Amino acid sequence: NETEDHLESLICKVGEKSACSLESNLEGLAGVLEADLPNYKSKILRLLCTVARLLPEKLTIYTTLVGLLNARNYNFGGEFVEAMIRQLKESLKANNYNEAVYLVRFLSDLVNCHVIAAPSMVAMFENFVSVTQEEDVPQVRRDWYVYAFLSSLPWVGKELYEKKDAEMDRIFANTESYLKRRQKTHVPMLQVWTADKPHPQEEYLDCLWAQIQKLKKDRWQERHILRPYLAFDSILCEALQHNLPPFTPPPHTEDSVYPMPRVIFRMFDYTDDPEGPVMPGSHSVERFVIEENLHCIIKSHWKERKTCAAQLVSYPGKNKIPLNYHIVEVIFAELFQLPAPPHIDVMYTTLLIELCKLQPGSLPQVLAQATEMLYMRLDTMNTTCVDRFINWFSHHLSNFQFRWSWEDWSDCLSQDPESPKPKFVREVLEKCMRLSYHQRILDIVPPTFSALCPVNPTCIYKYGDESSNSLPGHSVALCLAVAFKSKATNDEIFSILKDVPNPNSFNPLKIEVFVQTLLHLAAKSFSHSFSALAKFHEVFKTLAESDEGKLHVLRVMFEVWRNHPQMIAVLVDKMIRTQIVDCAAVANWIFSSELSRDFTRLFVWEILHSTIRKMNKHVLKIQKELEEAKEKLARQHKRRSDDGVLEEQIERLQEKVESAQSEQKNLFLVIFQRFIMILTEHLVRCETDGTSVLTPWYKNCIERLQQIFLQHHQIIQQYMVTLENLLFTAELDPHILAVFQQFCALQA
Amino acid sequence: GLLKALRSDSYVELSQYRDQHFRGDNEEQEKLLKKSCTLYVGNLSFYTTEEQIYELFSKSGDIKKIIMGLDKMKKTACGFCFVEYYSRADAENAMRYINGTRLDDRIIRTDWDAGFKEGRQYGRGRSGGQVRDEYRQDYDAGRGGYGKLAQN
Amino acid sequence: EDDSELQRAWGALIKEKEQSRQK
Ligand SMILES: C[n+]1cn([C@@H]2O[C@H](COP(=O)(O)OP(=O)(O)OP(=O)(O)OC[C@H]3O[C@@H](n4cnc5c(=O)[nH]c(N)nc54)[C@H](O)[C@@H]3O)[C@@H](O)[C@H]2O)c2nc(N)[nH]c(=O)c21
Repeated sequence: NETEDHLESLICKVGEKSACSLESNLEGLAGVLEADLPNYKSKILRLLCTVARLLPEKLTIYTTLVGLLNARNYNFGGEFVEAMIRQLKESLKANNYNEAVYLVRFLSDLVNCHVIAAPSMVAMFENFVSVTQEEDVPQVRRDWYVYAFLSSLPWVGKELYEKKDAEMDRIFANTESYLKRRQKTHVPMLQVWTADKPHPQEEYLDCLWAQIQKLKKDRWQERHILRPYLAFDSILCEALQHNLPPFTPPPHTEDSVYPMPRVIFRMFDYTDDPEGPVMPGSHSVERFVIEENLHCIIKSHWKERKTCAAQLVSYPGKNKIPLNYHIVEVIFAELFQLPAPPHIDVMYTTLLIELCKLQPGSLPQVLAQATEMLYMRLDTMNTTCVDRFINWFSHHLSNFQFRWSWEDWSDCLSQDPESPKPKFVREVLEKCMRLSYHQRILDIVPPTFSALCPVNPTCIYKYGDESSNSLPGHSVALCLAVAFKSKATNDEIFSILKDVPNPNSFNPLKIEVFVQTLLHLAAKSFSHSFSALAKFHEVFKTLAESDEGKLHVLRVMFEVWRNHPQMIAVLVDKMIRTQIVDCAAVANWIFSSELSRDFTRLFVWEILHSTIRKMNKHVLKIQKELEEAKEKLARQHKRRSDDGVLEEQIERLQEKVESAQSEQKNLFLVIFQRFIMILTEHLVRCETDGTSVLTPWYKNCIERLQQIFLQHHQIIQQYMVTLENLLFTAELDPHILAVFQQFCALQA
Repeated sequence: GLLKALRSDSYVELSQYRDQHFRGDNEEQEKLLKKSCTLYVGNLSFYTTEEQIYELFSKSGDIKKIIMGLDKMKKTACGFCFVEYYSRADAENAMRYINGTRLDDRIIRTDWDAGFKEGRQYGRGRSGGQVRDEYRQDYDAGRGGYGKLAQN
Repeated sequence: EDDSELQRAWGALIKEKEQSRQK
């Protein structure tokens, strides 16, 4: 164990900033490993493999190290190469592919260290590219194979071209032929910005191909990647080269899942920093290397924010670059990447806070500039990305005493109030109020912005003292109020609710009066509302037996609490959890006529996504319970064989999981049906009226449909068949069907 | 296997604080902590309402419950609370990220808990407030004012 | 662990922005 922990720490120490030059530490580490070679061969091989798989940002270093070991022990190099091939095959079979990319890159860089012969790796990359010639195969897998090839190229391209220029040219021709005839249907769904200026959000494969071509035009002369092995030009040159075995890629299987396509998040230019080192161009492989290294650094240390910030700040490079701008750009790319960020968003905001703390003289200005540029380009930003931006900016301001030069954004006052910029400002102020008190937000915005401030979060009771008595249900409301103040029981509340002149089993006036009084009396805190809802839960169940009752309860709750959207969301959450209203009722309420004015607000879609997440978590929980029961049944059966009620319980759990899956299917079907209905209604109205179809309402609605698809692709891949057969058909309007087609191409 | 440096998470490790009124040994307390989903949030302001905490901590995952820190006698907010999540992952994320973040211009300290039991929502301080409030001497407006020792 | 330095930096930055707009 001591030898194990020691060796691990030792192998993971190389790379960290040290007084001794990197070359000296590498040589010492190689010598130490060779010294203990004959007793820990397998351990050393496994440690090096896992380090190559889990620390891509340090790639070159470890690469060199292997070469140094190969420069002394040929057998070690051969065994290590075989282990790498085996690990890569395991990763491909394991359906994880980022590790496969990192291992392929490690192998590619091993060529520079004179560990692997160039011709063998040229053959391996030839097979990679020839995978694009397969028939009846998802485009995602061909895309990934070409991506692995082109991403390995920045590291071993010089050597491969110098050794096998003809075969490399043929491989490039095949890659160009493939890239010419690719499908770009998925791009608009994933682009953060639809605008072509000032920075197109080009597809990742197209961007990488452009950068590789620029590098090839530059005679493969790159100026960023560290190449420690160069310092050992002598030592590494006398080493004998190994030959890879003919590598055939694992055959496509129906169980195979491939990484989804991504769009490069470009938002900075060299002109944005006219004082620091020149920023590498968008179509320069240096930019890609920097972005990938920073993404890997974030992924490795995504848990601890302080360590991640320290590592990001101290990212080394052959030539100086504007590190602050690169860090901000990659962090925003992670936050805004679609379908979902690699990690949680609160992590990104806190990491930006920590980075600003680490570098308080430069980074805050870069963050302010980035925020201003993000605001300026709001006219075409994705609504999902707009929500993420709103949340991040609200949290940032909350962390910095809600200080900002709002006057710089004064241009949003003049234009339409529903437009992306004033809408973003309103939603940001609403979130800021959510993280503070209403009066605190009125004191920070300049008086000219008062129109965009949030409304006071106060309850609206229809049966107030000033309210007229003509409204039916005033006496009953007063009686219910006094009963509530008297610590009433459910039976006597039912008794008082007995006397209601039913306008029509389901009474709308009864539900209205009850819910209004209950919410008004518990309109001081969330705890009070929770206690009142739970205490009178039986009344809710009795009055909300039917779907109409649940919809009316939701409508009345919205009417009472419309200036306090956080209260709406919390109350809906509690009602769903308590089973007062199902998820279908909430989904129908979101598209109800009452919420047409608030349809484009962020809290509505937060509520919808929270309900979907609740359903997903419920299904997962019941599935986990069923799996645990089945596993314990198998364990008991095997133990008994080695030497009735449980089967009934298993069948009951199977029934419950089947019901939960059916409920999830119904929820998603209902949501898609309502989205289709609203969008087709708008499109028909625009066609008959001869007006423009691209309006803020349409943009928001279509982007929210896209948001549902993107967030819950993992669960909609199951319903794919019924979605294609019932909702999304040929007869559907092309505008709406485009979202479904893009979702289809996302993982196909 | 997996690199130990990456597996490190210093923001989620158990703190040196242990409950003083718990009926049990330290082994059982640690067993409860290792699977608990409840977090103690401290250094709040007396005027920090439940809604702001709900927002800040629901930003890091779904919340099961929130219990404000009332005073022992006056029954008013004391500057602490308990946030109970539905899963351990959300609580871990809250410790990783919400910890150290500002809420109402105050640095919020988030710590693990052994769960909530009736009577834990009141400050153990003999003056009705929190022990730190009773012992502190610096003027903190968000915490009512001077420490309870200064006036009496 | 007080980040007053960062707070002062942000305050000065926003003050400079406001002054530049005013001028
Ligand atoms: C700080 N904290 C409080 N809770 C919970 O909040 C409720 C009321 O607490 P409280 O605010 O009444 O203080 P206690 O913790 O009861 O007593 P504490 O301050 O820990 O006692 C400190 C001991 O050191 C003594 N002491 C001696 N000198 C000093 C001093 O100079 N300053 C302070 N503050 N204490 C001193 C003090 O009198 C006492 O004997 C209860 O549930 C608490 O458990 C916490 N829960 C978790 N999970 N993690 C925490 O960090 C945490």
